[PDB]
Amino acid sequence: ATVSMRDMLKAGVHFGHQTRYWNPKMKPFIFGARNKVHIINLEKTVPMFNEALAELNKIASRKGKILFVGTKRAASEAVKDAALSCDQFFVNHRWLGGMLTNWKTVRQSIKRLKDLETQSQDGTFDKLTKKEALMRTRELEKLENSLGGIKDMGGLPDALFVIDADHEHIAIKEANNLGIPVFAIVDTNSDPDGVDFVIPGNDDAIRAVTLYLGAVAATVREGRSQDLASQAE
Amino acid sequence: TVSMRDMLKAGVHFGHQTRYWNPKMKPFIFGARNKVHIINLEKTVPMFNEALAELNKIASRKGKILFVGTKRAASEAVKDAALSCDQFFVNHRWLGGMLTNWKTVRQSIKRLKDLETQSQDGTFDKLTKKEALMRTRELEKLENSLGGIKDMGGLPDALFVIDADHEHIAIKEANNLGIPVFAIVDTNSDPDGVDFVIPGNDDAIRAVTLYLGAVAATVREGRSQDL
Amino acid sequence: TESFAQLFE
Ligand SMILES: [Zn+2]
Repeated sequence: ATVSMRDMLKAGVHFGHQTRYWNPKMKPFIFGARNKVHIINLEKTVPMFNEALAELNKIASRKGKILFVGTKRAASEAVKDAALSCDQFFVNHRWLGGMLTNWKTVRQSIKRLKDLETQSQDGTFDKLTKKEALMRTRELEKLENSLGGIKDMGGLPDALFVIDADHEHIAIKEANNLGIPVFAIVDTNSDPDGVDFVIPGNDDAIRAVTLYLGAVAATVREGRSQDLASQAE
Repeated sequence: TVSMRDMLKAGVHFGHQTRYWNPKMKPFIFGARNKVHIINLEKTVPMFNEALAELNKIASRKGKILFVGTKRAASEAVKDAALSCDQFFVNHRWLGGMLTNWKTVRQSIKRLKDLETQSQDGTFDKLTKKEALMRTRELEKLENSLGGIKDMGGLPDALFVIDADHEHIAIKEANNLGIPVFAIVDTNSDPDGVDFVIPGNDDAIRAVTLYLGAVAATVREGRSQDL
Repeated sequence: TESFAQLFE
């Protein structure tokens, strides 16, 4: 969990956005301006990322629930696979507004969702109508899109790992209102004050995003190793 | 032929909880962690490879292997494997005297086969009067265990057992008659009478199928080389 | 490790 200071360099973590869209608070992690862009300071970046990795690893050891948030369509797909690979659930694209807090109300939603899935191999064959059938399928699809990937949890998650943060400013606000710790791949235009582990990367290109996902994924497997057995053969 | 990467995936290295363990198996064990013993896979393969060689040797002389897997989980798994290699199997209780007491069990198989045809043909139907129900249900009970060896198989030349404790009754009768035995011994099973031994997780569905695969493979291969 | 400036150059 100590990704070479050079691997990210080729990944694209160094290229931010332009000044026209630059959070002035991010100054501590600046290196200059290539073609008037803003090149993140990787040397400043890297200790924080590896530190959060260790933090998230001790979490998974205490068996604290982790979570990830979907972003752009490419990001969402990538997030899903990494999550499913291990555990720690996953959001998809919308975050279903006030999921945290209205977690009891969305819990009833999850209940209804699972029942429908169960009754999707039951109610479908019997009493099927050219009208009701379409109703069932369509509603399930919508519910699944976002609610799917969280339905498993059956409770309040103990951590969150979003991407970019700015695109999900809503998610950080709710997480701050409960104590649930978070991690965010802040970019040159993202308010990081609410984050407890500022990862100054770049939510772009996916390539680099896949690096961050792969990284954390590995740390939570170390947590599972403490939850299963040590390396041997 | 199996590789370390093969087992490491299945989880063969996983061993029973610390408390439950026969100290006689300590050599086949590496280092216990998280109150669970971790088999030393490095030793598993070298012995498993030797055992696969031996199984190939047997099938050369067209010997009869018998697979024993009472464990409900692996029970159905053992059934399927024994079909591909056409070797005998027993996926239920290892009825006492299965080998030692051969005369009795042989008469039982005779009864079975006779009952089998009669009902299969249809004689049973005409009889009805609840006596037909009795003879069909008797077949079911007999087949539930006796099934798999019906086709003779008197005094096999080897027994492959998934567990080295639960089926202690089988791992004994064979020793009395001098029939070599093999077993996927875990960390809670006595390493006695097993002869060719194989430290392996005997619980996980994943790992049992691995063992079944490799053993079935070598057995049919041996038949083919003699052919 | 090589300096970031030289690497970016
Ligand atoms: Zn960006």
